[PDB]
Amino acid sequence: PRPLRLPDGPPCSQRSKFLLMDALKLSIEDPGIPLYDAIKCMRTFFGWKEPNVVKPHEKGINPNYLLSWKQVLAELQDIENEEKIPRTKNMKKTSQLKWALGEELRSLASWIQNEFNKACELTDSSWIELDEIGEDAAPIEHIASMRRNYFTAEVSHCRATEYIMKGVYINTALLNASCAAMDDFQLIPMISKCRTKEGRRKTNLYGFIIKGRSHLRNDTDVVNFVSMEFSLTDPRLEPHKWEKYCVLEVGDMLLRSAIGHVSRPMFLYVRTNGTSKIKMKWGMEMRRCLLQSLQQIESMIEAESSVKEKDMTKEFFENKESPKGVEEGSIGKVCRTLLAKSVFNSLYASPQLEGFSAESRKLLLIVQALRDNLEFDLGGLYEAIEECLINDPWVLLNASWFNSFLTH
Ligand SMILES: OCc1cccc(Cl)c1Cl
Repeated sequence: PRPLRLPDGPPCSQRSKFLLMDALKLSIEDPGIPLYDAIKCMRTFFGWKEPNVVKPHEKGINPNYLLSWKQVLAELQDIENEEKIPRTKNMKKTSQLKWALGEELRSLASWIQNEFNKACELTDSSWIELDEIGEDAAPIEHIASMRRNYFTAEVSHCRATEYIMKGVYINTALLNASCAAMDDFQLIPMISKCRTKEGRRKTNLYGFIIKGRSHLRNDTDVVNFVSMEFSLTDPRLEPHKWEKYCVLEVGDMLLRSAIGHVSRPMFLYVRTNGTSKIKMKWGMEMRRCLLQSLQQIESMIEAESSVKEKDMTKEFFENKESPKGVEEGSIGKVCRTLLAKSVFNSLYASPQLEGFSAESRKLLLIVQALRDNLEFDLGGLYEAIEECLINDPWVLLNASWFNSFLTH
């Protein structure tokens, strides 16, 4: 039993629907209309400057990406002058937008492991309410509630939880617009809401998307969109990550940092993309990632409870023939690690991931049984696994992880 052969080639590139570790938020402290919130977030920033391309899209029409962003600013400037901010803004159907809206092996790069690491971290803000998890009709039993409270306290601030609510919000807004403005190039703010450690509600703007025409007769029909996302990441440090994007420099931002106050350039990551009804419906269900990882944690708690003939919830979560430690260093880190895996499975869903998960599972049980009991042939299963290792960053990372497991 050898390691999986990972593919040779240029490094894999980002393919998520929105930025993850590289996102940047413009934020207001709240006292519910997306466009109004977006404009108020825009107003908090004074470092805008004339935009230019700093990392061109190698296959796209870069002037059109630039034109599209300048059109967003100009049309928000229009809204500023009208007396009442409208509920929604439909973009002029300009040549640049008509183009942008449509009217090979890759090797493992280090950035996806870094994304996963960032997804497991805690943030300074809470992204869910105390009763966010579950959809029970009846009141829950005392133990079930205890497990939920413990788990929630461990993941409410997790970056992966921000990715969930960000994903829920933008898929809801796009699925709604695809239906409520079928023929419009509607401008759609990318928003999230969170609560600071001190209890203050804040509203965040990540950027914008503009949807194309969306006559979605069935679940697989595709609506195209153009995404425009703030970032402080200079794309020239890892240009292979940004193969699908045109990247603009659009401002300069004053920051507090470990070296004192600094001025940093602000970037806008622009790409054309698409999604479908069925993917948007799954996007709206990403809170189930919280439920799934809770259930893995509970699994787990039961195993310990069955052996000790006593419920082990408190002992498990408070870390009080029994386990002497936690490999990740804390129970919190186990919860956030399981959540991040579930969230990345959703952010990077693919058929290659489905086959890899099902096929690598069979090889794992086989290798375990062999390791356990030693001091019909595997070639067919290895080809089944390795046929999924093409170019997808998340699948390749999981293959790399799988190979460490084979080694030890
Ligand atoms: O307030 C939104 C907006 C529209 C047009 C130009 C600029 Cl610089 C801004 Cl902040």
